[PDB]
Amino acid sequence: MSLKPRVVDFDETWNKLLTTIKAVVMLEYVERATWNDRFSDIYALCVAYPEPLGERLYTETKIFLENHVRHLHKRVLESEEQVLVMYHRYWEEYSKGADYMDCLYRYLNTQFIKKNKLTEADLQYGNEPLMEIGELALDMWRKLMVEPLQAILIRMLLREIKNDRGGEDPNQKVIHGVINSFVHVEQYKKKFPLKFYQEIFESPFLTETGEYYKQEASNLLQESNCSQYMEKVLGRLKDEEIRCRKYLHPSSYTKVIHECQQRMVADHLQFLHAECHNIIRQEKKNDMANMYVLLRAVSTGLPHMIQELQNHIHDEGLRATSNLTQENMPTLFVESVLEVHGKFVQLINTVLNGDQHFMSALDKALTSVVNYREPKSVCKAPELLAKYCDNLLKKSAKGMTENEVEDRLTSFITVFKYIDDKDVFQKFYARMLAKRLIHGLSMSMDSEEAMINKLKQACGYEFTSKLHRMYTDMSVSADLNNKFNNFIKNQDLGISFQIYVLQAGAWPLTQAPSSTFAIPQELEKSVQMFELFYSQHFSGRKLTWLHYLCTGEVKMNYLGKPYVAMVTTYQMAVLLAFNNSETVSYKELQDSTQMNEKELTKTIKSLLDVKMINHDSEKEDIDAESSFSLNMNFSS
Amino acid sequence: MSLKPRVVDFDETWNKLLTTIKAVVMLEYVERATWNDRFSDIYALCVAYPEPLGERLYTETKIFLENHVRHLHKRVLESEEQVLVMYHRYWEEYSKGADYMDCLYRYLNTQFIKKNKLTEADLQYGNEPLMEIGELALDMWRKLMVEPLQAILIRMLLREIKNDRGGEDPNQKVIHGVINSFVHVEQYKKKFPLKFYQEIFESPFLTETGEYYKQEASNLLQESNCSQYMEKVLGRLKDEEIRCRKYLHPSSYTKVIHECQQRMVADHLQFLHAECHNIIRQEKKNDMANMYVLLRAVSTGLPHMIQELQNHIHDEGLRATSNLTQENMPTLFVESVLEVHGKFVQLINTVLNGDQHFMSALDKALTSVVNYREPKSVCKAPELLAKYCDNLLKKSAKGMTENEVEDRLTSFITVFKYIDDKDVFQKFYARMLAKRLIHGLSMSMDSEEAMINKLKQACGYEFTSKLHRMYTDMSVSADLNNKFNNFIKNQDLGISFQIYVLQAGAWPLTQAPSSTFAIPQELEKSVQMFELFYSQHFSGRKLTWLHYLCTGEVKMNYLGKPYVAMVTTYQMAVLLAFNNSETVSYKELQDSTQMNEKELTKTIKSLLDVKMINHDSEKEDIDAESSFSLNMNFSS
Amino acid sequence: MDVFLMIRRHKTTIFTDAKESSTVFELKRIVEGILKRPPDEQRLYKDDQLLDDKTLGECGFTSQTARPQAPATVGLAFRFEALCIEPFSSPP
Amino acid sequence: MDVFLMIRRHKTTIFTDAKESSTVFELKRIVEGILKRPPDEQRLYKDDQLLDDKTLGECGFTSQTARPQAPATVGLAFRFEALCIEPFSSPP
Amino acid sequence: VKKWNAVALWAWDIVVDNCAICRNHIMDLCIECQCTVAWGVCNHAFHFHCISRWLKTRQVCPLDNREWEFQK
Amino acid sequence: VKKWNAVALWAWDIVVDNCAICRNHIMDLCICTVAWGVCNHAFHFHCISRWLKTRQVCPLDNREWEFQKY
Amino acid sequence: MYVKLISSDGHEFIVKREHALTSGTIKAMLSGPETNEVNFREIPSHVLSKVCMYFTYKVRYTNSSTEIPEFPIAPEIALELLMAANFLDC
Amino acid sequence: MYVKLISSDGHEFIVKREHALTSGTIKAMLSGPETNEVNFREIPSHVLSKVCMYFTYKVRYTNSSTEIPEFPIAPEIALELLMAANFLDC
Ligand SMILES: [Zn+2]
Ligand SMILES: [Zn+2]
Ligand SMILES: [Zn+2]
Ligand SMILES: [Zn+2]
Ligand SMILES: [Zn+2]
Ligand SMILES: [Zn+2]
Repeated sequence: MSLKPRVVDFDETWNKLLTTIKAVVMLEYVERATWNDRFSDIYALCVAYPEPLGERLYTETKIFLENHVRHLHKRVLESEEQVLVMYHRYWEEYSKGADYMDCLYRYLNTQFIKKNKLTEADLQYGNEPLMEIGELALDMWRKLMVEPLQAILIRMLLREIKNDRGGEDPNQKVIHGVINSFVHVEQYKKKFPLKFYQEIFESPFLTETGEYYKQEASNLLQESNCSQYMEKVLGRLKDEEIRCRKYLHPSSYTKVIHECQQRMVADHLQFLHAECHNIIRQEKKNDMANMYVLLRAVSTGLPHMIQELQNHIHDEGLRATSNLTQENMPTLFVESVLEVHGKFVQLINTVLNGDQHFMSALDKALTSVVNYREPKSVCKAPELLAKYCDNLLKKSAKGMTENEVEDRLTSFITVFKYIDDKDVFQKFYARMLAKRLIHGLSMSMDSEEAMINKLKQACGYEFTSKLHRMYTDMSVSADLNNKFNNFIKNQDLGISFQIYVLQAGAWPLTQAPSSTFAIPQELEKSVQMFELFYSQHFSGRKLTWLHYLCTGEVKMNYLGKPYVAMVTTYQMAVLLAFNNSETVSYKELQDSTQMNEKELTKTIKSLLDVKMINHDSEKEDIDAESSFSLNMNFSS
Repeated sequence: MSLKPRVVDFDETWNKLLTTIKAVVMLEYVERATWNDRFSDIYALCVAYPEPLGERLYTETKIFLENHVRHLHKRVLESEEQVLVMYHRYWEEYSKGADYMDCLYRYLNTQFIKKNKLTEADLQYGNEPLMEIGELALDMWRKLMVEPLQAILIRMLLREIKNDRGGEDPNQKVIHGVINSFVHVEQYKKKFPLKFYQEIFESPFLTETGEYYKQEASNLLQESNCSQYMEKVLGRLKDEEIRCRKYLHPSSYTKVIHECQQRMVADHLQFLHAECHNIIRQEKKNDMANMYVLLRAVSTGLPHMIQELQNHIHDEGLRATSNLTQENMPTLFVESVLEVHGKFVQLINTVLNGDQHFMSALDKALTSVVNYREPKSVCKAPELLAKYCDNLLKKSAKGMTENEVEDRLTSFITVFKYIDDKDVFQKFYARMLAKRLIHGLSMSMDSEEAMINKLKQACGYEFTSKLHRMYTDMSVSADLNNKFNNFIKNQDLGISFQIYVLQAGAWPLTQAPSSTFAIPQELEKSVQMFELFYSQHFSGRKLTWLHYLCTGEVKMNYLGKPYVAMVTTYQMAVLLAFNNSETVSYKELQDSTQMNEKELTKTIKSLLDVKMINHDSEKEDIDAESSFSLNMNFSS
Repeated sequence: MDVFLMIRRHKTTIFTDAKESSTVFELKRIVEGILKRPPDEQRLYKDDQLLDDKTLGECGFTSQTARPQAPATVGLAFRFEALCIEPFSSPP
Repeated sequence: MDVFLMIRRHKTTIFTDAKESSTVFELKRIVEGILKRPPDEQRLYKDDQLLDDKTLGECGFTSQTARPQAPATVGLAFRFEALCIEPFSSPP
Repeated sequence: VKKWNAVALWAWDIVVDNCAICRNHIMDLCIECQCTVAWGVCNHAFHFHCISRWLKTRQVCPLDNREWEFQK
Repeated sequence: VKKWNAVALWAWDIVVDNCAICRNHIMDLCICTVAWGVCNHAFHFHCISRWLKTRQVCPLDNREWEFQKY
Repeated sequence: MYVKLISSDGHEFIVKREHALTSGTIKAMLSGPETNEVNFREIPSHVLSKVCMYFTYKVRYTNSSTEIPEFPIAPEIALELLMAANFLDC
Repeated sequence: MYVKLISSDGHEFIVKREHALTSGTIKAMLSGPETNEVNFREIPSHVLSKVCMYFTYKVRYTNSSTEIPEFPIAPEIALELLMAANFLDC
């Protein structure tokens, strides 16, 4: 015989198929040759020549399955307190059997059911519609196993889960298989594959979980402090996570944990905020480590405690930055903040998992701390911060290592970001730097250049524009003084002369000379030589001397010993009037120097204070008629 | 009988005192009354009327002590392999006895020895001198216990220590007591209290320690990889720390550990930095955690591996910042660095104990990464960074939460510091910001103001001087437009008019058109009204109108439907030229507009492109004779 | 090159693919792998020509002559029994 | 106020500081603290005046009359026998 | 005609009527033509003829005292 | 006379020669000292004072005016 | 490694597993609850053999970059081939 | 809390520990190898008593903010007091 359609006896072949499927559902041994023969018979009946009896086969299979499932329901109802395990066994048998008939009835589904099955669109916009035999089996199982016994099975599952929560572990295998069965029964439904599971089990389970964990939270709160209660909370969270991963479907996991966070933690947000006021003050290294994760789970837990940390650091930094000694305030002020900042940084990353908000909350207070105007001086913080630079930039005798300066400078930058009016710092730094270079007080240009580059990287080229030209100005100036000397060689000053050319756009020396100084003849020749020279190599320019800042060394031979002391330009002009006359009146000095009374007297006062001259008038106050005599008996 | 000095029999009282001290050294029971009587006997002997017998007493005591110590030496020499325990026991016995006689001879020591003891200066710069009975006993013990048996006792102590290193624990009590005794014997010496201990024991012990540890290093290196060997090194270090605290005097602790670090770790620096090349690439979360501490102990270990981390992050950040899509490059480029920076920060702080150098070394590479000019465009990195600000500051339909932007903006500041030419960013930021405000593209000024304040805090007032004036300019400008309208009420424009009074300094609109545009009459009334009004409240001020940027809406009534389209001021006059004549020649437009042909052609091209007009010349190129006709059939 | 061969002995038939450079030994190893018969008992007959226990290309089995739709033809005999092949069923 | 007092019984003498407001029973539980004898047996005599178990200020013991360089005078007796106190040794 | 918006820069007449090199009004001809405005990336405006002559003597901005670069 | 060091500011004569506001020497002569502020802009102290009495903003960069140095 | 197929006339055809896996119906029979032998009562020797060559052709030319040649179908056996294909889900 | 001292004539004087701790020799005798009773066969009753009052005066007026009054010393007993102080190293 061949595959041609023919008239086949429905009854005999149907009985053979019934015997075969009855063996299959019980997973009994079946002959492979009998397997193939059943396939052949199924195909023959599907294409039965008088009429395709595939609908009749479907009806007969549905009826037999209904009888079998009703018998299974009776058997389940017979068992008491054993319902879960033996139902799990029946499901395990029946799922495999259903797959076996799905393979058995593949021809019926493909050729008959599929060609007649209602589309999903019709059902969505809409006799039981035809479904595949596997879908039929699962649907009728859910109808006749899950629906009739649903209350009992849910109750038993909840009881077992609660027993596990009490430490009494039931069989994970049976309950997990039953849950997976609940997932499995509607797996053929394309839309909402977890709808039935959520409807019949997940919602009541979540409700009971919330109730039980609310009671547990009440019990633990009544029996423990904040720290013990929160540790128990963490333990319960991890234990319920393990429980869910053991039993429940994965999709519900995040739900259940959320529920355990809600009824059992968020219901007492006020309790969490009540004891954190002191937990951070005590600096409990391990408590905030677990206190952080709990507030992250709840929506509003973190922000309130975040601010409380800001209040603590605000006061903590203030105490470390309030009792500064008025003598060594700058160097210690930088160190005081640095350790306060350095300690909390390691605290946040380690204890608080390196939360970005806490790092942000840290700078919210440190900026308020560094920029605070604690001393009576108004906004002295950038000023005192500035003076720290000189301590690390001034060439001191046996000065500490420049490399050991470098890392200190890097640590200094951290405080630099916290300053409010960073521009004001620049102005203070510039003039303070101006003194350091004009006298060579800086140990090296390179050390200063590191600050220049770092500041430019810190606040752009424009913020360091004056400083960069400032640093550059003297670096080239060394060659200019040398190159000027070559001009004398190329072409007699009589004195040792040095000069710095200053770029007027950057040097903070806006004090224009109000009084017209009279350059001494001994200095006038050098002035003439340089000004003529400057135009030679640098034309189209204008020069302007600030004599009062010019410095020079003066050697007198009138004393018993040659004494050399550094003096200013105004100081030299006054003393040069004594190289011809041992006594000079005030008016003669005024005529010779053309100085104003205020500064000339101040200049004269310095000489009298050092006893370079002797005031010939009995009054301690100097007038226009004051006469001054040289100090022929001065000794040092 | 009283305390008056008298002639006392030296022999009988000396024998009684000898019996008493013999009981004392053996810690035998002594009657308290006998103790007091021996005190009186000592006092009488010291003040013996014929001659002070204190010198005779001191000699007798020294002789008896010498005999006792020699007997003790004989007893110790009798013991073999038991020398340590029984010598130790004798040490406590003899030390307690020595303290007892020290209390016993208090009067003799004060009156005779102390009054005749050589001063420390005399000993330093200048018969055995007089010593305290305790000092005498300890010195002679060192002379006759420690010195004769020193080699044997050192050898036994080293053997026991090695046995403990081998896991065979000897008695802590005996050997620890002997070690402490080594300090104890010279504890009376004011100068160098640890000299003898270091000389006889600490140096040979350290020598053996280094040799044993160098051998231990060799064995473990030959038997383990880098990770296993370094873990064993950490174990040995902690074990030796425990050992030293258990046995040795505390002062030597830091020494021994140092030795254990020198011979066992640094002896193969080439090896420590050999395998670190891949340990960091693999990102061994735990290996570098213990690899960091080992290099901290050695002087030069850290810097080499620090740089290797910089190389790794340099490449790691580059890969995450090289394959950026040309479409969404700006938003993702900022994001790409963030996790690259964010992950390593948590890595450095947690794994590497939050070392400051590594955090510094991190920024050494990220700055080199962000500022890198990967695209073909030169230095496009700050420019593309600017566009990210627009993405977070452009009001989009259903725009995402501004509060969430604030968090993004804070994260944005982190990469901002890494830019080198931050000034160039400002220039590009301004023009991009110029578009947003002039069209209201920003969500609100408050959102923009956050950037302004943050930038000023980031780089000072001067770097944000223009931008702050930018932001303020329009904020006041809202009232000016409103207040101008009140003037019309106070005193007919016919059109809806708005105006912004831009400030010449901050606004980057340097281009003032040479083309003397002719304001349309419909606009000529309004400009007259405002200019007169502006001087009314704001006299002394010059106004200059950039018409090309002014925006206007024109309603065309000639078409079949009322159409509203927004076009420029240059586009105002063109359509106005068609409200009287449906066809206008090029010269008429040029005469009316009075503005340059180059932009006129561009202006005309735009209108033709949107089919506003119809070009009446067949040439696609517009010439000076090109006539144009209105588009009466235009539709949108 | 891949060559598709159907080996037939009586009603038994085995379909396989091998290399054109493969010899009788490889297909014989297939015979011990499935049917477990020693190679000496195995005898190959390409039509009536006994094949030397020689590559398939040498025997005349090529990709053109051995295709998935037109597999090559050869008969298998076992111990010496004469080759016996039962003809297939006749289509109507 | 602190008052320094010496108590005597035959050759036994005890020195102690107390409060001026402290009573005789204070000086008595001093006696049980030192030598464990019941207070009823203990009786204190300021000179020849027996003192009722009455503050030291009421008894006449003040800071001026009870000093570290000059403690006050009082005797002790037990059960009730006559007061017997042996005078100190005579300095030369 | 339906609606119009106006934008106009604001500056004081007396404060900015001069160029550093010649002091002739920037909107007027330079002294030599008596001629467009040349802009530096330093936001300093000078006559194109004036700046070109200054650049020949040295490549710097006169007010800035820093290297010149033509913004526009 | 033993030694001397000299310091002198450098500026171009052509770039600045006159008070920008007033055509007159900046040395106490208006149509009057050299006023100074953080803007580093110098004009006759007479003109600067009257401007400040009128407007509290810098004439050139237009910000609040505070004196720098003298 | 292989599977043997017996036709209606008892002929034995041994093929690889993936050949059986190509047909869904044969997958079902091999999934039936030791040589894996499958009989075909309605299929004779020649039809099953040409179906085996159909499996070979399919597995060779599916996902094959070379041009897929036409598979011959004899008209006298086309009806049996197609009914067998419908039987075997292929 | 108290210690008893017996003079050469057998008189008993009881004072607290801290009173006796002032004297270096007493510290030694109490440090010697239950009532802590020590006899002073070279010191009579009155001398030891006045040594007790000296202890009380010292412990009262050491580190005392109030003015320290003079301690009376009888000339007929001054030599014995001073030699007893040398014996007690106080
Ligand atoms: Zn010019
Ligand atoms: Zn010109
Ligand atoms: Zn400039
Ligand atoms: Zn002026
Ligand atoms: Zn004036
Ligand atoms: Zn200004």
